[PDB]
Amino acid sequence: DIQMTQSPDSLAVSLGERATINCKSSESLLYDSNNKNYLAWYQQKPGQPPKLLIYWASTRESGVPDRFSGSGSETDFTLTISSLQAEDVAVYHCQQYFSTPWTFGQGTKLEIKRTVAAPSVFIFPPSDEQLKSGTASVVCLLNNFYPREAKVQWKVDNALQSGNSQESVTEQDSKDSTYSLSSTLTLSKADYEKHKVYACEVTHQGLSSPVTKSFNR
Amino acid sequence: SPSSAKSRL
Amino acid sequence: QVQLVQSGAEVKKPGASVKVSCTASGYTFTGYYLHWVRQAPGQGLEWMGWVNPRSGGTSYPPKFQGRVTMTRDTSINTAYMDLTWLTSDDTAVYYCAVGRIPDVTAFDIWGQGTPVTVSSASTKGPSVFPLAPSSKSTSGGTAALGCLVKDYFPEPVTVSWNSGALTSGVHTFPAVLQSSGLYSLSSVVTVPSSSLGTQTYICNVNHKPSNTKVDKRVGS
Repeated sequence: DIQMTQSPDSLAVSLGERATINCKSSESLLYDSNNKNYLAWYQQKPGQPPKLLIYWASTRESGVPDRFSGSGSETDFTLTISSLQAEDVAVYHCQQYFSTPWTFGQGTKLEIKRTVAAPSVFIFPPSDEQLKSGTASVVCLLNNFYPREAKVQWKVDNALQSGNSQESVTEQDSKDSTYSLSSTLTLSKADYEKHKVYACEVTHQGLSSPVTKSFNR
Repeated sequence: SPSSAKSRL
Repeated sequence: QVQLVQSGAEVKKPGASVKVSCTASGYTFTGYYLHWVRQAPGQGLEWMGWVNPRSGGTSYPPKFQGRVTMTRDTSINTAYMDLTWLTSDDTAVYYCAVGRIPDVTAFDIWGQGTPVTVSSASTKGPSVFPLAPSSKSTSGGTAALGCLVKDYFPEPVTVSWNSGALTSGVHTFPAVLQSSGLYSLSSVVTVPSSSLGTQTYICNVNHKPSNTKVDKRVGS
């Protein structure tokens, strides 16, 4: 019945600085007869269950530090981290308990903001071992960059490819706040020994022009 | 008005 | 010592059923409703219903009415959630959760989670392929090499480097679901390039569902 919408979906904040997460309810969680907002917040660190963080909109669950704060009313709420610590990196969820079914928001990922760092780019041609299986995988590696947003284009003989590649991103590293990405181009072998040159072309905010890596055969 | 709570029996 | 301890991960085929247990300790099991909440990839938490550990009564939202059965067993402080007619949309982490706060239907006790995979694919061991430090040293004065772990089902796979000795710089990427229904991933590591003639790099791939244990040596 009641939908919960959080904004933004993803949020990057510098260490020491202020983090703000909003949550919109489709109906209104305020009961006019007790003046209470029926709204909860959760913190979910990677590979662990949610942890109750705030309830009645602004009451902190026992054990929650002072820097976590909840505010808002009726249909519009806000979770605030005033001085962002490193252990606060997680997904934050808002949950209404005015009506049943009890419904959650989609979550908001909170990550450390740092200075922009372009990726180191590497390229791997298929192994020979993979030669016999009849499939060829070309792997492009983007190493230690910030932010997560990047664009990887494949070009065989300067022909852009579309549909034959998949991507995988690591989670933000805990010692340097960077990301790493892998882009794998998948070709049958009945297509890899036909084109001399293979290239991945990397787009990133830390690069004013693309970086290209290539090999031949 | 809110649905009845489901936290303690 | 309050905690909810759930059962291990499950892999199932469409149409089958799945049953997850949850074992309570550190509080009065018969004092609080026991809820179930799932989390599908890119979906957001979703409440499935509760069971009354005292009466044995239940309540489910319309979406799960007809598919879910919740039950308890107070002799051993254990709850059970049972889901039928599984589809791909039922792939998620299943949590049991308890709320102890009066009039607040929000949960302060959670189980560690039970991942449930639903797929028509069958158990398959991966092929492990090297990503050799490519033809020329110049990878920065530092070098990158890795191992491509392709076409396996189901999750998880375990990749270490030189029996766990080499951890710094290694990036084990999240598996990606291919159109064959099979997962695939790469694991890469950054190394001093001077040591490509000196050091021997081996990745240890372990896929327990198929008892696959492969050590691939990665040479230039």
